[PDB]
Amino acid sequence: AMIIPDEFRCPISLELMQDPVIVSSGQTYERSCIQKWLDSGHKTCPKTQQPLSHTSLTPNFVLKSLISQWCEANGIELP
Amino acid sequence: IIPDEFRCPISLELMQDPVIVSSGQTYERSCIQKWLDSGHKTCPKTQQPLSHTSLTPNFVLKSLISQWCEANGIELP
Amino acid sequence: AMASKRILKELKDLQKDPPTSCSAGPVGEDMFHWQATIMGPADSPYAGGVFLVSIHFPPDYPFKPPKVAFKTKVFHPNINSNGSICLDILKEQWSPALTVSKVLLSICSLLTDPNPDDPLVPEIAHMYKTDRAKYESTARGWTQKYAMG
Amino acid sequence: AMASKRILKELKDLQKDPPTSCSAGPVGEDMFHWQATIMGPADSPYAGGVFLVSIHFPPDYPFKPPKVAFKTKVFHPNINSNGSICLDILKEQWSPALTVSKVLLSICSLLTDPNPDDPLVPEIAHMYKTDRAKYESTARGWTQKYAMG
Repeated sequence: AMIIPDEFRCPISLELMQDPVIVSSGQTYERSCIQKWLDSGHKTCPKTQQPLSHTSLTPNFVLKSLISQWCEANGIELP
Repeated sequence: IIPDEFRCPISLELMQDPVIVSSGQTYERSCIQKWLDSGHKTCPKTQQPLSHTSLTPNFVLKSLISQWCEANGIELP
Repeated sequence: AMASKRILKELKDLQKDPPTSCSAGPVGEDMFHWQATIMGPADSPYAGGVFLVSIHFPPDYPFKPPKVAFKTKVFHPNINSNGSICLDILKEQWSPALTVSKVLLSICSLLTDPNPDDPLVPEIAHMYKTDRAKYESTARGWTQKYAMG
Repeated sequence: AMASKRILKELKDLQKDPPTSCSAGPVGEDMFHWQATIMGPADSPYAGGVFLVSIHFPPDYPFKPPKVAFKTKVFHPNINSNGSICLDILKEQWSPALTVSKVLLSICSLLTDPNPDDPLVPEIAHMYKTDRAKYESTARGWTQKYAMG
């Protein structure tokens, strides 16, 4: 409960994700954080440093669900 | 008991190469590909049209599966 | 092969959480062949009826839809004498992700609320539109003959 | 404000699994300034060396790379006498997903395998490509002069 699985944390914010989205490279970030990076004119994946083969941010629903089950089952709220 | 998130809506087995469609739903790569190849352009689980027919790997779920398998002494998918 | 595990896993899950008014299982040991039994919905002129349904699995299942046929006779606008069912799930709105359970639930939904505008039996469809009370009555009597006994 | 949160949480991560040959942490309670210690790698001509390093975080961290410099004098073809480190991660190939930990690790990979192809002190790169034994020796002497102790 007190150790958040690394997979639920945003590579950019280092924070537990509320709205996980996935970019064409297959990595997942919080929506706001990856947006700020793209809006600054970088069209590359922060984690793989490979250039992003598109910009659509599709939601990672299965991940959002798993984060909710982990949150409910340990007592954490998801601000 | 396999967590239901780790299973493919089409194959119903534990996923080996989980990929995501534009709807935001995750599937085993070979199955979802087969359906798109068949010519259908809809997400099978939500039955809505897909904006684009592109398969992006879901590496986070891949990791969470590989870990659960090592945790529960199961063969990696 | 792929179809074989999928059916096997679909049967296990179906017998864990069975559908609301329904029972299904393999025909003996050919688990590519299934029998389902559906109870007549209560809102329906089919209440108190037991309807038997046949289930055969195509080769490319779950990518081709399954073959679903009544064995019990029913007065219905969308089920003919050969037991064929006019259901969109079964023809065109099929998905690799739907299940036998879903199809059975949709069949119960049809039995409650027939879809006369896509008829398979036009006389029955016509009766439903123009003389509903005769439709309801004739269905009670067919249910009594072939389902309740 | 987001930058401060991301720094404090990156600090906690380093404390749990600190980087390999390196120790780092804040200067007092000013949280946007860090000093860090690197042990000279074994294979390198900096072995047995202790090198100090300042880390200064931008206001828009992590979206803007941190400022990182040697405060200990070194004989390296990609480090200059004012401490400036020429490494791509700190300038052009920075990413919002890199951490101080990953930077320190790169500085270690640098001391061990330097890049002659892009110098910041061409003299030392000239020596590294002309007379490596002149370099290793000059390095070990600078190490003992300024870094051992």
